[PDB]
Amino acid sequence: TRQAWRLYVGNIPFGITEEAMMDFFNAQMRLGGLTQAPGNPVLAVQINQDKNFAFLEFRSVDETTQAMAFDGIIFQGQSLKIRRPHDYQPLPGMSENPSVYVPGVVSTVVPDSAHKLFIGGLPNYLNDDQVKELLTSFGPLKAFNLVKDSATGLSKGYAFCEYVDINVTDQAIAGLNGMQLGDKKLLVQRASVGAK
Ligand code: NA
Ligand code: NA
Repeated sequence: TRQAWRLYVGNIPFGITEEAMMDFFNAQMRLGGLTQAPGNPVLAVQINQDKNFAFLEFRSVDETTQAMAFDGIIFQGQSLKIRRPHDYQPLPGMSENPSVYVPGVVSTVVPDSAHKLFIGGLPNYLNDDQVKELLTSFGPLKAFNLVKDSATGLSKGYAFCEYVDINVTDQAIAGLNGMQLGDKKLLVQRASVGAK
């Protein structure tokens, strides 16, 4: 099954070409020490421009798995969402999880948990990178996602995150909750408090 050689990439920059995406991933894999031989690990990229996602095709199962470590990497201001194809199943005795860490890359997977934060009231002109930088001021992030409209790509003005250090959570709340920005006022609280 070809699905062990392919990844979904969501939240791609508008107007990006398949070649630009391929060059980005091939370079990052090499610069990060993930590539396992001479030559390019990514063989092809198929972009769905209207739906805002791509699929990457890799030359090996192992390099496909390692590339999962790039989930959340910023590309032209956007956090790339890297995921397995929905019809992927690991073969027995194979780990589906990457074994290398990429410095500075913050996962987009923010599970509901004790210290998961909601940040509402963000100006909609801030991209994923700038909201991430706002939050990183308080301490390193374990995970982060800025919510966007799936049809237009515009920020919906709220995000979720998890700090590496659970104790930074209350520091970010103290520094950001109630902050006024024009007509908006930030609400920063554990996401469990106001989850619908
Ligand atoms: Na879309
Ligand atoms: Na988007």
